[PDB]
Amino acid sequence: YFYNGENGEIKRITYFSGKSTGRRMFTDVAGFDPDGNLIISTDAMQPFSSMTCLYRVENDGINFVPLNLGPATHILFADGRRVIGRNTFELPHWKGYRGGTRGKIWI
Amino acid sequence: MPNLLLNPDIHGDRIIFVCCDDLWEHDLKSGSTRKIVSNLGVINNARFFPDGRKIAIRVMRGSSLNTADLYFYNGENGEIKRITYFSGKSTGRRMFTDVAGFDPDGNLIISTDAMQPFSSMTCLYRVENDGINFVPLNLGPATHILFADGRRVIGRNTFELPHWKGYRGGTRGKIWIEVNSGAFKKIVDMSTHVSSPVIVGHRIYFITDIDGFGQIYSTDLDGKDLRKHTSFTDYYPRHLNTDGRRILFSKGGSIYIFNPDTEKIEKIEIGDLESPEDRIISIPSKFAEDFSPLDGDLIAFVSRGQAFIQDVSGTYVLKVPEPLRIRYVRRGGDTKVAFIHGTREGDFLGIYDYRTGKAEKFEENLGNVFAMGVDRNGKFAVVANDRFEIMTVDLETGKPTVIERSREAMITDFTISDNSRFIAYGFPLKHGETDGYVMQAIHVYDMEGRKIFAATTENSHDYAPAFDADSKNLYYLSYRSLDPSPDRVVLNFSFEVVSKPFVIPLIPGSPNPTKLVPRSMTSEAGEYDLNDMYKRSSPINVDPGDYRMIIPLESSILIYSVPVHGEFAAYYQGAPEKGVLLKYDVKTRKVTEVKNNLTDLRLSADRKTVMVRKDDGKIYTFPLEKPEDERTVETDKRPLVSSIHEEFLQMYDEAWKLARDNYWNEAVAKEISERIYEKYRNLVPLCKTRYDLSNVIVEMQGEYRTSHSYEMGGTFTDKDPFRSGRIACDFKLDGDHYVVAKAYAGDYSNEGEKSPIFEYGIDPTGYLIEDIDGETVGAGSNIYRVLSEKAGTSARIRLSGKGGDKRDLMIDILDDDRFIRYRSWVEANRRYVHERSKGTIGYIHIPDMGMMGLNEFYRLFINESSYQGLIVDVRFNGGGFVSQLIIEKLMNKRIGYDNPRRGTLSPYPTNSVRGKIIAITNEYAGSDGDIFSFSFKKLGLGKLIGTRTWGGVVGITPKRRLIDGTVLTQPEFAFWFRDAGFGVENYGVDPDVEIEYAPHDYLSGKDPQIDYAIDALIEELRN
Ligand SMILES: N=C(N)NCCC[C@H](NC(=O)C(=O)[C@@H](CC1CCCCC1)NC(=O)OCc1ccccc1)C(=O)N[C@@H](CCC(=O)O)C(=O)N[C@@H](CC1CCCCC1)C(=O)O
Repeated sequence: YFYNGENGEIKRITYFSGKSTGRRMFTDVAGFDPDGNLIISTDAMQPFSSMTCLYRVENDGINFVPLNLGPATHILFADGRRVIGRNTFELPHWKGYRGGTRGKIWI
Repeated sequence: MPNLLLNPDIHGDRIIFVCCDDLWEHDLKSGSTRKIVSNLGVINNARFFPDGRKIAIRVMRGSSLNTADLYFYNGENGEIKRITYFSGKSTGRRMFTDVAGFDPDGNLIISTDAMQPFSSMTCLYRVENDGINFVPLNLGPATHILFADGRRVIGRNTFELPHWKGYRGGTRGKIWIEVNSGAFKKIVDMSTHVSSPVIVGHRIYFITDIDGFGQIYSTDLDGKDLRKHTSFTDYYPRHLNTDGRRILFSKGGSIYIFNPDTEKIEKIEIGDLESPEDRIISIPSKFAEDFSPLDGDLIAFVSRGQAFIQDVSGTYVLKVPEPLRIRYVRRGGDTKVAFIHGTREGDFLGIYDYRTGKAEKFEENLGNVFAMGVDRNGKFAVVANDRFEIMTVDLETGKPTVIERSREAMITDFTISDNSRFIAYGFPLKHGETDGYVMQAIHVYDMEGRKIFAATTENSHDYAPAFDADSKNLYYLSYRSLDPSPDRVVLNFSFEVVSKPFVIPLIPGSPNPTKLVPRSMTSEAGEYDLNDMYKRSSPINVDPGDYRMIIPLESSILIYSVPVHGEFAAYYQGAPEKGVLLKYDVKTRKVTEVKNNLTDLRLSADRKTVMVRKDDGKIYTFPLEKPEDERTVETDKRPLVSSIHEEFLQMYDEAWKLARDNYWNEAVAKEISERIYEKYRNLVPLCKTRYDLSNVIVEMQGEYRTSHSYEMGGTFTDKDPFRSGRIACDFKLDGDHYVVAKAYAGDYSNEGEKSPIFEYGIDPTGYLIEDIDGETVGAGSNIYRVLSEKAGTSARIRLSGKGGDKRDLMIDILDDDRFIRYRSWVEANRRYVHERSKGTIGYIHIPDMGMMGLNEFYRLFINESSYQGLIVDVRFNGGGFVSQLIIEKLMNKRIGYDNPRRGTLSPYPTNSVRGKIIAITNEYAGSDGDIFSFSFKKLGLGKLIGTRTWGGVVGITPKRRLIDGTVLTQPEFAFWFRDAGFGVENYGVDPDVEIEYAPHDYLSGKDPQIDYAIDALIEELRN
């Protein structure tokens, strides 16, 4: 949903009904592109839940443009460069995790 | 766009108010606004405590905001807590169970009728321990309570009356004040209504429209030195509140401040606060109506102004492509359907084809349609409007053609012959202009020749016409088989089962088919002839009863019957009428039951499909041939989609249109309507919630400055109604245990008239309540909340009486105990009157002029009518329409007696009062209550004692709802009294002898009105 502190307006942007659990709260905000557009991360239109692919939100949810960057949890922009966070969500249920799904950052 | 702000309160620089049904706070200093409490339901009042820390809040729950209770908010820790579990009943104009004020110690004083017999009895109570105990102030009904110099100021009926601007009736706001350190004096009693009183310094500020518009006034603690402080013209100011320095209020959706010292008023700048999602989802069934069977086993229906074509399953659903307000939908072809589209200008006929998609929409205005049918051949349609016209609209061209016009009521009961040549319908008529009854005669219009024929005579009520497949006979029903049924309580008789079916052969010489006249012994083959057909009428050998529909078939007749029943639930609770589908075999002449538990029925075109509604509220469909195979119609599979603002604009325009089209005085309407439309329409867009819209609509209704402009029903919240656990007892917190202060009971042998505890053979009075359902209640556990949590079930209650009297019972925890309190009160007054009059005066009380009034009146009349004197108490009488029936009995003069060889005298008439009668009435008796009071005087049945009555006598009979189900009312029936005209409206009735009931009279515990009545009668009984 979008909240506008200017007029107190609230509005639903996605109707993907993304599936989520305690440790995989998927379908969330990924980051914002240089133009100030919201980039979300969801697996709603994917075969596997782990495939939380990146999309650019347009017209308050009218259309979604895929960034085709693969599964990602965070997306940041530095000097026109794309920073990508893979599986970079919190893992409170497993402190000291050192397995293969551990968070990693590409650039 | 901004919001609609309202009902504010102030405390220094902080200002709390309502927006989108939630509670907000604004800081005058910083200029910041924030929501401090939400999701509690609909909040309409918030009051700052003295320390400005806590806040008493009133919230409404239940779909139509029929329930209310109070909550405490603590801005210190953000704590929220429910204080009352009274589940006070409330309506739009009587939002009772609210904050009354604060005593000098800083304690909250509330006003509620929760533990009273009448809703108007909003008595004052001091809240203790967050709702653990409630101490009565015994000051009588009050809306506001203020304290000045140790003196008590009392506001009676001082709540806002937006729905009735310029009100000058007997229930108008008035202010009393204490003077003799215990006595009260009325100090503010203007000709018009006074509301929202407050005190700043040593002056009382309030609102009134004595000058034609709402303004803020003030006077001293003596109701003297009247001053006018404002000169508004845009909207009426409301909800005055203060902190001792400045006055706060709202108007036209904005919040203002008034500084008494400066006499300057300023608007607070708050700006946009909240704008929720506009596109909303609804449950089709909740607002569904006009369910109808189509071809190919399909279903059509209307809901929230939308229309749909679906399969019974509700799996394949099509929405008709048409803007808001589709009043009706009717089968018009294999894949075509006709509909009535409503707009601000009126109603229009439209056609749609759910196969091709085409959907033309005619322009010919039909007026306000209330009935619509289409011929079986799909060429024309028949329509009825509020102009009392019946017409045929060409389904091709669109041109309407009026057939006939009634001058009494609408022609909504009609049918078209299968060969599309005849149109039969009930035609309301009257022999005389000032006739008391409206007759109805069936008429038959012939498309060829274009002439109207009379199917029946005009001496009773003929209805439910129906043609047979071959179009050779016209069957119908009528209430002509007169036979009285005896009344089991009162000497009386009425026509209960006088409905019987009849038939008329369209070909002279042809006999009544149900008669089974051998074909070989008759010579039909004649030709159509509708002349003098009412002479060929013939009854069908079916026992009388109460039939609503007759369906002729090949070798049987289907008849919809309604068994005789009481009207109480239907008149108040609105419960639907239970019917059953009967079958009459023409051959065997035997009758059987095809289906029961019906509350509505519709038949398809081909007479093969049946669609009904049962008492469980669900819609069903079964083939007429095999009624054993019925299916349930589902419509909640696909959500209902709409836009709040578009619906709101739609709803406003209709409320406004109804108010104008139904106002009793046509002349005034044209001016009033056109003058208020724009002003209030500009506030609609500020409305984000249902309640918001309500605030705007009611204010525009008040513009008609008349009574009976109400708003009932509709969906304001998805919150469940507040619950309250009752066992007909009054609790008093004494020490650390709750004690039973009072145990209510009226007639022990009657039903539902006593605390459920009595069934165990003990009077709970004086007893201590240890625990309920194993849980301890007392200084720590709120008994009310506990009870509330058991409402509707039986719980174990440990009791303790004098000595070691220990009880352990499974008491029924009632959801409500008002009636019990009421009957207890009546029986109490009855005893009092008997005792004080030394057994020479009777007592009766009429709670209203509806079904309950009838019950209560005869309940006592049969035992109190034969005393030397009689007191007919009509205080708090909410009206209805049976006053005339009551006056009729009281009118009877005893002129003889019957002497039996063995037994006692029998008076003639039986329903005759034996001696002198005196009537008691107050400012809470209105409508038929006003009528009764005025009539009692005029006819000189006795003296009228009390206080001027309500003053609203313009009847209402709603016939249209809002897409959200709201039921608006419009004063459509102006009551004209001989030698007084409409004078009673906006004034009420003056009693021969006025007897106030001051706050000190309640403190003393004396009923000055009933006492005067007794004494007065005793004096008249000396002759
Ligand atoms: N059919 C029903 N199920 N309900 C209808 C009852 C409505 C009612 N009014 C009254 O008794 C009036 O006296 C009347 C009186 C007149 C005047 C002229 C012509 C005809 C009748 N009657 C009336 O409105 O109804 C019927 C009628 C209409 C057209 C033609 C013939 C009969 C009335 O509501 N009264 C106020 C009276 C207040 C007062 O006494 O000061 C009231 O607010 N009563 C309740 C709340 C309500 C509101 C609506 C319905 C039920 C209860 C209260 O808070 O005390």
